[PDB]
Amino acid sequence: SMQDPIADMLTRIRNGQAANKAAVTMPSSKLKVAIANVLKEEGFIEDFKVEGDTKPELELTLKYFQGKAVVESIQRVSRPGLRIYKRKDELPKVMAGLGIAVVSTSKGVMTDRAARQAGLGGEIICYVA
Amino acid sequence: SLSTEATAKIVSEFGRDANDTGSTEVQVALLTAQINHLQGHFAEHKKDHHSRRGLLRMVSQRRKLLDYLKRKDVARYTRLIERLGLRR
RNA sequence: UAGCUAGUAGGUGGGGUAACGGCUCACCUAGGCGACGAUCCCUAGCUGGUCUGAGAGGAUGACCAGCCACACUGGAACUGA
RNA sequence: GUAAAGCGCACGCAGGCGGUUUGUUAAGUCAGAUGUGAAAUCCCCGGGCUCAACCUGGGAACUGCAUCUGAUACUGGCAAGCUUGAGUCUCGUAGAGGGGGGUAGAAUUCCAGGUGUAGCGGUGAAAUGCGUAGAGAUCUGGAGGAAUACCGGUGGCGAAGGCGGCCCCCUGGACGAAGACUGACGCUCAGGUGCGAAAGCGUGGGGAGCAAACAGGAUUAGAUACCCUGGUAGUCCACGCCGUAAACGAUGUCGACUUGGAGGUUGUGCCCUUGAGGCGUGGCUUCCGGAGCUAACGCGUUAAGUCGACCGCCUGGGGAGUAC
RNA sequence: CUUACCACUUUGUGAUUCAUGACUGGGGUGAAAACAAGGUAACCGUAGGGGAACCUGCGGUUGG
Repeated sequence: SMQDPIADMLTRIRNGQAANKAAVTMPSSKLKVAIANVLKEEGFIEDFKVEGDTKPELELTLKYFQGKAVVESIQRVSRPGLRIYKRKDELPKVMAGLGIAVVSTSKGVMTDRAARQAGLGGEIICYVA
Repeated sequence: SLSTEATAKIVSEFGRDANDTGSTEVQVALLTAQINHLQGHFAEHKKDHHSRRGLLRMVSQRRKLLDYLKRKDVARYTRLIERLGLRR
């Protein structure tokens, strides 16, 4: 948003999930698209799609097992005000491995399992669960 | 309060073309004209305080625009602060 | 405790030192430090460690080991690696 | 919010934080390496003391620091943009927004006269104070100050304090419609700066009513009760000071997102091209209530929900917002 | 023998404390009716009167 557009996107996701909304939209960034890739390849959302050229818009599609949203929590971790960086041996297990941490590694934005595999840490973007 | 004709003259005389209303030179010239005239206003009455507040907004916004110029392009900034007489 | 500082900060020469150095001196320049806490006041040997705590932390620095400092108090040197 | 705790309100420097896309760098970050991280201690596996404590071997650990090599997502830098934030423009609307300048009446008291003579006056009760010397009221003109009854409001404007007769001059901000322009120019802000009810102060005035003080009467258990009767500061104006309020929504500022229903006020688009209209669409604003939140009360798209940036503040009651 | 520096020392002038001192400051000690409808809501700032704690003026609040 005004200062933290990535907590904006997570706030939109969890607000739209608690509102039982089918799809949320927000102004796109390339890192918004990166985290969206991580989520939709982890099965936390259905899909996304960025439309627009001068004003792209990221179209996340939320996902409900029945009447309950797939995401319970999604919390911003590193924010402007605390940046969080972890070495690969101290990357966080989110809900005992049942939920992901999306980290920003120097080989891109990946999940936490992927990062501790590839032996490189980085900036902890959020906890999804 | 400043007349439409005067704004047109200033937009011309500091604008890079006609109807470049929004560049920093145009913005600063309008703000400085308004500062001068209002300083005319508050000389006679010193005990108008609700209007003087709008004048502090004018002064503050004009300092912010001049700082943006200085940071962005020093050359146009230094041409302006005397080509309009500022930073006295 | 909000300003502090005239070897004060720097520079050139002398000198001095085992050695670099405002260390010292003569001249020159007029700086330097400070709200990222100078200055001033108060308290205090420092560490490995110890205790406590799930941890993060808190509290400590007896014994043992390492470093500092002191030797009635204040000065000073000599001798000597 | 009410338990302690949002500064009375702004503006604003430092500072903190910073939309988007490339490029670059490689500072943060991450990775590898290397060097160092004394021994003891702690921990693991053993060994010796008859066991244990204790001693001891090897290890691990020392979560750090530096250096080199590499990575480049992110943060920073540097460069170049972009246009969504922010602003400039063009045109209109509403408004107790403010400063000035005169302006008029209602009421207001005395005088200027007559009209009139036993009253005017008030409380728990008189009384004190007026009056028969003509007292009240009447109309008549004056004097002078205060404040602007209806409209008026569930209204409005303002950062807050707060702003209400009419009209002019100067002036501030807000909002709406399309369009153009700039091109992150932003947000928040310790310190700082400024505004800031009432009382008060100081300096000059003004003083129609009122009214702390003070002055008569009676109080009451005694009265310096209460009261009534006068009444001065003050109230009003100019300038300076004060800088405080339950300065309150007891709710910091800014942004984003999240079901509804009922209104009010002010724009504006489409279509009734009748004035409203019917359908939109903004801004402000009052009230219900959903999820959520809350100790509960409640709040609830103007959040006390869900978040992010920055600031202020709290840490049992009293002592005490007191002493120094 | 004599310069330069200097510890200490003496003086003055300063700051800073320590004690005690009348006093403080009088804390005293001893002596000269109504429970938000209820002798007059609950408060906030300010100014007055007085042994005060109260009352009154002026503005403000609902936490009546």
